[PDB]
Amino acid sequence: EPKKVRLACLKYYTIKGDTAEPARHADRCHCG
Amino acid sequence: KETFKRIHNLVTGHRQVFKYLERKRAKICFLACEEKQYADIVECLCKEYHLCKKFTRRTLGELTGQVRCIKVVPASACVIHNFV
Amino acid sequence: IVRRDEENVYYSKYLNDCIMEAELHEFFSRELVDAGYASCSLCRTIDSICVIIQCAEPEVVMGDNHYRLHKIEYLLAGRFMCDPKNFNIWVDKIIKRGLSAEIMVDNLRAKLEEAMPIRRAAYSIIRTAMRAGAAGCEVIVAGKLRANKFKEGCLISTGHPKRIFLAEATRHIKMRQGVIGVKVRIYNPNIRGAVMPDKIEIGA
Amino acid sequence: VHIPKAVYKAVYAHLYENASLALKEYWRVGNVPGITYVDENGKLCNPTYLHVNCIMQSLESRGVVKDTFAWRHHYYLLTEKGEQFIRKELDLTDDVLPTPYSKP
Amino acid sequence: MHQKYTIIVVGKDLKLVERYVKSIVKEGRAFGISGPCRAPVRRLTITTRKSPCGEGTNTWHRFELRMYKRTFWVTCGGNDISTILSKTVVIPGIQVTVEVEEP
Amino acid sequence: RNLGSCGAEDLDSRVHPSTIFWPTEADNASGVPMRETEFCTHIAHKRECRICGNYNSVYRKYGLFICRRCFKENAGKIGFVKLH
Ligand SMILES: [Zn+2]
Repeated sequence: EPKKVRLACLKYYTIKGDTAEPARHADRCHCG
Repeated sequence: KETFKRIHNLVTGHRQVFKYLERKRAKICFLACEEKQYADIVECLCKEYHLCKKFTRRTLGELTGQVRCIKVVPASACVIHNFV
Repeated sequence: IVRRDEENVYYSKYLNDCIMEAELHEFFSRELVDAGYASCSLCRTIDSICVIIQCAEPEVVMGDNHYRLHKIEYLLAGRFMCDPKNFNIWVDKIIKRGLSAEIMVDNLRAKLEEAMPIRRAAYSIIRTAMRAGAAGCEVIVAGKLRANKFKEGCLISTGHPKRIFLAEATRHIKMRQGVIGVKVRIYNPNIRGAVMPDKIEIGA
Repeated sequence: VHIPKAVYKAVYAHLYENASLALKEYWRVGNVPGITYVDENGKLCNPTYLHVNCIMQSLESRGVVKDTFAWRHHYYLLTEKGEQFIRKELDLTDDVLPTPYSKP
Repeated sequence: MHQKYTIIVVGKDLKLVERYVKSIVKEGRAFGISGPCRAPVRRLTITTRKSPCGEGTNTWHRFELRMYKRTFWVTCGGNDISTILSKTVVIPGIQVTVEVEEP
Repeated sequence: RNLGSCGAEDLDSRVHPSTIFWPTEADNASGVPMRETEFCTHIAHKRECRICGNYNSVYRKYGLFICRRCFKENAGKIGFVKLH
């Protein structure tokens, strides 16, 4: 029964809309 | 307003607009809101890449299929990926 | 001299089509009751089956330009996986309705469910048959009301002639208190101009 | 439960074009040999029995079609209300009419 | 032209299956169609208890279904595919009396 | 677990990929491959009367697949006749 957190605007890995990205070990969307 | 209903038969949400604004899969953009960090993100991402702003945030809830008929819900979005 | 596994296809091909039909009889009974369906058949065509039916009210089965019949036509196709269009149902009509057990039993069942009691319906049915040229009928109604029978004239109930002359039918009625088992039997000794045994004549 | 929209549209279209769905009583794992759908799969992929069974149940419960069961085969048939509702989901116009009306 | 065609008649009822051949041979009066081989009857058999619950004296139903069949391979190529259709039309229409033609 | 496995020396003991010999009877369901992992992984024939969904007392002779009890009701139409 895992829980969830309110979504925040963290995907912005930059400092001025520089789209840096399109976390322990590696992982990709889905399982591959 | 008229044929848009044909299209819905498009996306809404930050997690699904970004995922279609970039990679140039999008179409047209219509901003809104509450916080700049959600206004000057896309707009700046609109600065790179179409970019438009619709007068009201509610009609998006209306134009889109976020209702059941009676309970329109606001929802800013800017990705017309389908555009069939 | 001959191989016994070649003709097995022809033998097995004829048996499958027999069952392919009984399902049709069941389905029609569950659906085209409104037109009082009686019986069906089959005729494997080059690319389809020429099923013909017999229903007292032909008009009810078909619709506007047979529209609902066309509707049914496609349905069967998918169920049996045959090409549509090639399907070609045919519709027939029964003349002496007072000589068939099934239409009478269905009408009687409907009447019973019209709040009218057993006696009036049974006597209406027997009158309808006798006025339609029948030696005799017999109406039996069993359920939560025992068995209350009604009969008019002479019937046979034993021997080979029974299966060909006597025609019987049965139904079930779902009434609030329970189930009303109802059946009917009619004995026509002039069917298809067949001479009943031990029936003789001498002349001058 | 998470039934794809492509399946919804495929079933609606198949129903209206044929006016008749001849379905088998089943509740285990297996796809339907008839209706079909494509989702960037490269080859039209058939639907699953659970999905179509739930969809049919919802539709009939809503009064769009009626059914007989016979033995081992749900036979369905869409009513006038059926033609009046599918055309909306397929996004059709009232002029169009089911195929069977065209001399089967 | 010539195809070494075959005629096969399969059915259950002895009455029609015997009357239909008479019409066929009439139609083949001049095309040389001749006697048919009558195969041994395939008497399928099934037995079952008469009681759904198995009470009382053990009794048994005995139903059987026969499969009469006849073959008119006589035509062979003696007739043309043109009138092989003619062979298949002038014949009466019996509701159930399956038939098939092969070379 | 898609990035794991056992020792190679053990892999030699893998069951022969030769298809299993225990199929399921289909009288006429397309053969296609969470709870889905084991909803009905166990594989076994399910021959049953094609009239009543009952798996008990079914004749397989001549490819009928009819319950013995439900046989009497429809035998008259199916063609079987009671003589001798
Ligand atoms: Zn059964």
